This record gives sequence, structure tokens and C-alpha cells, in this order.
Amino acid sequence: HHWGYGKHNGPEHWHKDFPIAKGERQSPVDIDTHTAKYDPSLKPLSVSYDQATSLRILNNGHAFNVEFDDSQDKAVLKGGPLDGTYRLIQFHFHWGSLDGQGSEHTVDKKKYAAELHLVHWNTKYGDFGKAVQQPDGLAVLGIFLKVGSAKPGLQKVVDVLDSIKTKGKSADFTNFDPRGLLPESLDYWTYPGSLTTPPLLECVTWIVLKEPISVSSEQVLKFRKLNFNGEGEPEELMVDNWRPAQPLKNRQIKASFK
Ligand SMILES: O=C(O)/C=C/c1ccc(Cl)cc1Cl
Ligand code: NA
Ligand SMILES: [Zn+2]
Repeated sequence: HHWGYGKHNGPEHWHKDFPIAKGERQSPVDIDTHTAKYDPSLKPLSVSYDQATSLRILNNGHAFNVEFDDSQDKAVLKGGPLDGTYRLIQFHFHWGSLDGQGSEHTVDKKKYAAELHLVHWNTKYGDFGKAVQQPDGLAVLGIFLKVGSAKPGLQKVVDVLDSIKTKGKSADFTNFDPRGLLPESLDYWTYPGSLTTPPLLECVTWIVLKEPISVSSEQVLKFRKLNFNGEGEPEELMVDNWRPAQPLKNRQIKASFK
């Protein structure tokens, strides 16, 4: 498959190879704050990242992934809407060419400059490939980025991007603490959805944080210097690698906060 974000291979084309693109629980969605309902049954969200073990950062031609050792429970997400234990496997971002676009989820139709996805899988299914075949296989923690003050916890990521400029390049990325990417508040919205890239599988419990993090202009500018293309190929800047909001259909978005 040769999907991407251009006119000829972008989100409007994906359904031809991945018909679930037009399915009943696709992501992202617009979060209407005036219709999302507070759910008092939601348990506390538990982000347990103290023993996180990062390994590598990779430009995969769509975004860049920071990968983690998920062979044991070392960085997990629990609580909230979740039952059981979800292991952190990787995180990545989606971002824009302009500061007013880049996020996948929107809030009352507002776009943010970027969106962070921390991807976790349900350990009851044994490995990630099995988990993505289950309706409760994944939990993705989504965090909005707005342009303002620099995010110190993001700078080590920014610092290494020159070493993975093109598709297929990877670099060591051990001893990175993903706790430095979180906002102060863990207030969230949650709804059942999908992967936002092919194969678009409907296996995700989305947990989208209310509070955006701030990153600096220079930090997001360095995201935009990455390339979709491989080394030696014509340069295509890696920007606007986001899917737009999809129909909510038969779903309710719940809020953890009043
Ligand atoms: O978070 C995203 O934007 C896409 C994630 C993703 C895309 C493809 C596969 Cl096979 C698995 C995952 Cl977690
Ligand atoms: Na299992
Ligand atoms: Zn993503």
C-alpha cells in the first residue's frame, strides 16, 4: 500500500484500500464540549511511566516514532475508561504547515498546531499485533500542542530530528522520559474510535487530554524540516500529516471533568 497525505494518496483515497475508513467508529472526531457529558463513573486515570524504557526514534515516512521496550510492564496506562493494563509501545506526532492546523482531533472545531499520540496496547492480548485486532486492544493518549513557551521535555526529541531527516532513518533514543511531554492536568475526554492512519482499525479507546501543552515556534519549525521522502529522493517536507475529523455516528464522548 502507498498511502500518504497528498492530493493523490491522502485521506480521501484511503477507503479504496481500507474500506473501514468509512466505518462506524472512525477517528479523529470533533469534540463538541457542549454535548460531551461528564461521566461520574470514570475511575481516576493512572499514567505510570517511571520505568519507561525508550529505545529508538524512526522516520517511517508518515511521522516519526519514538519506540519503547514493551516486553514487560514498564510504562503503562490504567484507570479512566480502561479495564486492565495497557503497555506503552510508542509515541508520535501529527502537525501542520501553519500554526492554526495540525491536530487530528478538534475541540469545538478548533485545530491545534499539532497532536501527540502515546500508543498503548492491552496486555491481555499478549502482543501488539493481536491487540490491534480487538475492539478494546489499544488506548491512545492524545495531547494537543499549541505554540507558546518551549516544552523542555520535548527538546531532546527536537535535538535528534536532524539525524532522522528522511524516510527509513533511525537513531538511538534511549533514556527518554515521556513524563516530560504531559500537561499539568489529566482531565480528559474519551470515546471509542480507530487508528487515524491505515489500516484504520477500530481498536482504540481514545483518551484526549483537555489541557494542551505549549511548544515553542522553533520546536515546531524543526518538525516541519523533516522529510516524507527517502534519502536521495526529491525533497517533500513532512507537514500536514493529519487526518481530518470523521463522522461521530453512533458514539458519545464522555468527559472526566465537570
Ligand atoms: O496513531 C496513529 O496515528 C497511527 C497509529 C498506528 C498506525 C498503524 C498501525 Cl499498524 C498501528 C498504529 Cl498504533
Ligand atoms: Na495474551
Ligand atoms: Zn497518531
